[PDB]
Amino acid sequence: SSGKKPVKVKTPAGKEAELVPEKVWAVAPKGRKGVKIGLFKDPETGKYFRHKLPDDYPI
DNA sequence: GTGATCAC
DNA sequence: GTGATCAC
Repeated sequence: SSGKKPVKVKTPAGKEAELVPEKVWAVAPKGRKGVKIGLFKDPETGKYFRHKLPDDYPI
């Protein structure tokens, strides 16, 4: 699904930013919690990167 | 090792 | 076809 709320992330360029992820999803093996991942675009570079989402971010 | 995703 | 994202 696509994100709605902004997320506090560290961009690849090394800066803190508040970005809305274009896609969010859960990545987890059987039996374990795994992690929530967002796909973000660095507005400074236009480069795409992934980053952990807060555990309560809605998928 | 195992899980999903997609820009490259 | 995979880098890179994390937690357990």
